[PDB]
Amino acid sequence: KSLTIFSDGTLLRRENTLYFENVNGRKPLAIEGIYDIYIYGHVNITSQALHYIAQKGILIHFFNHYGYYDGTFYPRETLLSGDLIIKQAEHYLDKNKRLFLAKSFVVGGAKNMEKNLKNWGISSDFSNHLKELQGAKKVTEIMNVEGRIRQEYYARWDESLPGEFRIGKRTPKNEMNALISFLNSRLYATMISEIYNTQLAPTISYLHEPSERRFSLALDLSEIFKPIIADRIANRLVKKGIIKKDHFREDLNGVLLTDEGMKIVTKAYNQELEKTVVTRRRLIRLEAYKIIKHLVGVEEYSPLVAWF
Amino acid sequence: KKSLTIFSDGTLLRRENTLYFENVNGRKPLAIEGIYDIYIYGHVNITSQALHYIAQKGILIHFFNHYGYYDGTFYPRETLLSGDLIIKQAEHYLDKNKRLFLAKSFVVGGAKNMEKNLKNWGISSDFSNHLKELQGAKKVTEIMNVEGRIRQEYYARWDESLPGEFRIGKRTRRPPKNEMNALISFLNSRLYATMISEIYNTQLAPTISYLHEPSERRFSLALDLSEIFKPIIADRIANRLVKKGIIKKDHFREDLNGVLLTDEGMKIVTKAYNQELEKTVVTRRRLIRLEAYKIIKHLVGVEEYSPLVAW
Amino acid sequence: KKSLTIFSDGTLLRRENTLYFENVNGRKPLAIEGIYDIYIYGHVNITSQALHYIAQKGILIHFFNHYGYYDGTFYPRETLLSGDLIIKQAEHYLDKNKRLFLAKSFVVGGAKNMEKNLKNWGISSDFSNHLKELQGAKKVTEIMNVEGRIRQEYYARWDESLPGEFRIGKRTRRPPKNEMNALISFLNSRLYATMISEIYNTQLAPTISYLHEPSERRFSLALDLSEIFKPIIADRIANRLVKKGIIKKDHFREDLNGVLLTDEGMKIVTKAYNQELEKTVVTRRRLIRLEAYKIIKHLVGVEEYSPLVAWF
Amino acid sequence: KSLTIFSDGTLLRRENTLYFENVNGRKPLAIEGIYDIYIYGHVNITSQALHYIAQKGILIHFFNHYGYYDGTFYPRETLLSGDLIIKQAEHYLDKNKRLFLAKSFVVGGAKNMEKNLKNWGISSDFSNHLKELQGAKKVTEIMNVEGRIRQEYYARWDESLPGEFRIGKRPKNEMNALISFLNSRLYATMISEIYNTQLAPTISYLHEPSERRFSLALDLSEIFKPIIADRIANRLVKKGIIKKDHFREDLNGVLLTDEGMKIVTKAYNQELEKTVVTRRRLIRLEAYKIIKHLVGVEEYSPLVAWF
Amino acid sequence: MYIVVVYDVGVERVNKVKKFLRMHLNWVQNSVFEGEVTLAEFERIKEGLKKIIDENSDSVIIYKLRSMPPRETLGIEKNPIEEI
Amino acid sequence: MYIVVVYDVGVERVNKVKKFLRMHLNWVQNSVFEGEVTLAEFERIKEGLKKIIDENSDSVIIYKLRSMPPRETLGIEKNPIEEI
Repeated sequence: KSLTIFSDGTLLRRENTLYFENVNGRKPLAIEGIYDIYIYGHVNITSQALHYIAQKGILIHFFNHYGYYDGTFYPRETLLSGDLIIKQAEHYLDKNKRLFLAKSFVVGGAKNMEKNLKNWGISSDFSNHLKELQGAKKVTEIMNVEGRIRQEYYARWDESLPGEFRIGKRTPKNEMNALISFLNSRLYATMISEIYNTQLAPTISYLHEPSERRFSLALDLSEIFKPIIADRIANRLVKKGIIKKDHFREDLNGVLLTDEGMKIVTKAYNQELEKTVVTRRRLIRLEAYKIIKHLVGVEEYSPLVAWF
Repeated sequence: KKSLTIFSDGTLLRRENTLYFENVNGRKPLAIEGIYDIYIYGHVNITSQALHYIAQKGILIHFFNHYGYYDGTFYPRETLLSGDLIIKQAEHYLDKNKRLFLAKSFVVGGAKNMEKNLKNWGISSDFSNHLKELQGAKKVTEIMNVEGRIRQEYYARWDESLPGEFRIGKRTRRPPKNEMNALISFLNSRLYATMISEIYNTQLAPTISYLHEPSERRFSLALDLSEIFKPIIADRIANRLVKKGIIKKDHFREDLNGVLLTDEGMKIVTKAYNQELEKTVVTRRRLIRLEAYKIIKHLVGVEEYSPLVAW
Repeated sequence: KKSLTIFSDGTLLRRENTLYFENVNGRKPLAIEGIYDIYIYGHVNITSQALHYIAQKGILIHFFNHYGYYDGTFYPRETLLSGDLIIKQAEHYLDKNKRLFLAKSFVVGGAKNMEKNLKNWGISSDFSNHLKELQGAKKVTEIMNVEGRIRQEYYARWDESLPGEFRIGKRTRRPPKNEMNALISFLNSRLYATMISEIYNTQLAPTISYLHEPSERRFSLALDLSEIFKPIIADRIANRLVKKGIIKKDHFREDLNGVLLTDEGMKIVTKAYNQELEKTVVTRRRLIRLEAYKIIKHLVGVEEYSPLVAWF
Repeated sequence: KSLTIFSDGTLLRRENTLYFENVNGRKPLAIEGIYDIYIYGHVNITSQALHYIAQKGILIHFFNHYGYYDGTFYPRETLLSGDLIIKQAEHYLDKNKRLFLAKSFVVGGAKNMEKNLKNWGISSDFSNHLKELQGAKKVTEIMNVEGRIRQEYYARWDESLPGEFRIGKRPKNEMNALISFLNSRLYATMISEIYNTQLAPTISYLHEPSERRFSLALDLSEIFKPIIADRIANRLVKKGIIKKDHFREDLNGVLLTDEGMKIVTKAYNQELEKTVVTRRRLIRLEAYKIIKHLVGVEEYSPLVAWF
Repeated sequence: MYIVVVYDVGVERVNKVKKFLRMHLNWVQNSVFEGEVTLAEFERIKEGLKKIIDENSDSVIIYKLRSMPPRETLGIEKNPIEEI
Repeated sequence: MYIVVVYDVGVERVNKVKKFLRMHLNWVQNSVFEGEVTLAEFERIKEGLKKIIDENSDSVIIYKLRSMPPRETLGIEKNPIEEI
């Protein structure tokens, strides 16, 4: 399959064979069966042990300690591989493939919302709402409907949350609305990363119009995973009592978190990202795989439902 | 904003907030802001700090072979991007008629430089009769079958200026077994690199192309555009270097395949390349970018794509 | 071999084998072979290492006052020395003849430039009639008291060509009450410094002089030889500075006692000085050392002593 | 009087007074009675606090940590005085005052050499040569007759020394290096203890004050060479601290090994701290007596080793 | 920030850059200016200088040095910057 | 040691010094030379320059730098040395 290097070493070539210069000792890496390398950590490269990796047509993806994408070394050498980007664009032009994937993303979003609301013992009964998707033709209607669903989700979510942290209309005009608004952004960051870890192009999207200036697939995919990751930690942090008001300050426009709060949220977030049911982070990658297997037509696309 | 080619075997790193290059002997040059592309021609170790930093700064590292042949590219994450243009790139690739226009336009534009290139040198030039064969051809493979002919015949009739030692019988892909085919394919490699760079600077996705089938790791938009700029840069340098006599057999060395340049040949060609890649027209480098913008101008439907001939 | 003048208040130190001047802002310049003389106008701490190195290389530190006036001198150990020249230079001072012809020379060399200076400036020039009042005089006390009157006529024959504002009623050396007496006494002090520097680089003992009574503690040879070079360098600079209009009342300030220069004025005068000190004649600094060699050519008996008073 | 600072501190002026900041403290220095300050240590000076010293006309003589003259700070005013170097050259010119102080140096040396020999149990009878100096007219005779004196010293010194180290004739032999080395290092120490005064070291009497070298230490060496150089070069040969193993032959002559030079210096430096009012000071006191003679207060008496 | 600006501008255009760079940096020799700038007036120099000169004809080099560099002068010293 | 040699030598003399500096150092723009020298070759340059050039007319400046300085050039770059 592929390999992932967590330890911070140095990739090295010693007399015509690859090795790993981990602080404490050198190890050889047998790569004959490997066609892709994923590197996150502090790993020094050398142009000697890049010609060797490239001559065999292997691709190395560089990352931070955390998901942040740095770059990828595309060798001149390449295997058949086809284009997924064209397939992505082959979709969204045939408006009868777009609508499906779009409707799917939303149905997954609202189903995850339901399965989250169920874990907390609230009504949630959305089935008589999703229906509006399967008949709705154009995207703007699926969107306006997903808006209706979203304000319905929040409307029946705030019944389980303290008055201090009520989530009212859309938005940072509130305390709780700021917290979630922050985690959505940090999830967006993580999203661009776990997406870039494949060869899928992030700027061609379905439920959100791929338009000027930003990664529009993370927007689409977020619809499924905010309620799994973003919403839940916000819930826990509130009901467990780890954040009250000492963490929140109010700017001229809205509210936001203190330098102390962002670290607390970041901790709980990074802690919820490494939680096992497997790694909650990888599920982001698996859903992207499920898409890759749909774009080429192996298996139809399924959204992710939260059995946990 | 210039680029870099570091021949000496050192180590790239980032002690304080800047990049620094330690050669084996010892020193630490290189202010970053002001460089655009790094080309690694030597055995240079890179550190994850300067490798993450280069990615954070939007600079890419082009690696090259022992012999000067393009080995690969380090592509950082996409700073300035648009999917509303990429979707059009794919619509133009998918729709064969509109792909046919642009794919053909590249050969229409580049082979046109070649005639006007050889024309500037005082020789016979008749390529016009071949263009008809292209304009009639519908399939991609035939448009290639032509450029595989045009490319090899241009060489044949270019040779009646230069001395024997520098003769080009045929193109000889890696490895070439003659002289003067290293200088051209090596000079070409850097043009490929410079192309992959000046393409990044736009919103175009480099992996959707018309006259070349793209693959995951392949840059086929650079290859497509290269067809235009080889006769503008590669040929003209490879000419103006061979004529005035700045490179001789002392600079060429042989292996089993007879392809290689000495570090002085690589450095002088690199110098002359960097020197002539920007003289004035108010830049020759930007033309790489503007010619890419012209695609943007056609891909929306503002103005049809018109290739570049010569100022 | 340049010269250094540090107006910024910093710290001299060594750092293995080089000199470094760390201003009270962070950084460090200053080559070691670049100088034979340093001029301190600021508040600068010196380290025992850089002072022993300055001594090791034979560099002098010619410290100055708050106003720019000559304060002191750090005279390091003498690399080039000779006793037989010092002996002779003592024979010429001791023997009361063989000296007047040197004292006389210093003056008739000195105030002979003045006439050449007034000539270059287009002013009435007649000192050829004063030369007799000393030509025969016995003791130096006469030649000096005469050089005073001559000095007072060279001035007061010069203020006529200068703007009213810049005028020398008297010299008043320290403190100056009017303008043009600071700029002069200052350029005089700077030349005094340069003089002691170019004297060191010779074999002459700097403390035994002729027209001026010597002292074991003060260089009287710079004073004797300055009689020649004060009107050549200081006056000419202060003139081409006052005329071209490079210094005004915006620069000169009035303290509670006398007048002064501002750091903007002092830096310009020092600049103008070193800018005009290395000029084309060979360098004009060399002429100072060259004239110092002329004395040796008289002491040892090669050729009789003659001044350079020309413009060439 | 004058002041001497061995400690390594920092001289400064905080608010209109001289202050000496050493390790852990600040001590004012009362300068109202001082005409000269001597820095023997590592002392950083400030141009502000040096203008205070300069304003008072005090001299600062700088030294290395141990024994080497660096420079001197001459202020502009320099409270009035006469001139010593004039007197130094005046006595050279007047043939009498030169013939005197020439006779003195040598007869001062030869009596020290005599007391050197007697302390070792040798027959002296050297005074019989001194009469050749009594009446001697030219300097060449005072200096060439002194050769007999020195060679008779060595010839009669060789009777107490081992064969290995022989001064047979006069840097080329076992002993000729060992001794000449201390002569050179003594020259160094001498030209320093001279510089601490106002004496110009390059005006000399017994040796021609020819251009290019310190000739006063050259002359004065005649008196102290038997007191400092010879004396340790003897007990080092005797006590057995130097053998043939320390010496390293060259292509031309003999030399010391890097090991031996440190042994010689360590013993030399020990002599100077080995007070008889200190042994090194005698150089400066003998240097002063000349000053007290050059101005005509008291006649010059050469130094005779009582010890 | 200490820079030394060396340049080659043609005639009838030189006097304007000579007059421009004189009110910002010091002058050492013909067509050589150096001095201490902050990283705001440097931008002003390279910016204002760009509009005074004509590209595709002339050339301007700006070395960015960390501090005043040591130097050895020959011929006549047009100006002694080597003294603080 | 890395130096950048700038000079002002006027006319009918410069061509022999310009051909001189091309054999040792690099060429960047008109009347600007830089390159890597050893403690022996720096002397050779200043010596040759001293004897080829006439003082009291001309001017030559030689900056003594520790390593290759970063630079920002305008106008046409007749030779780029940044590419090493």
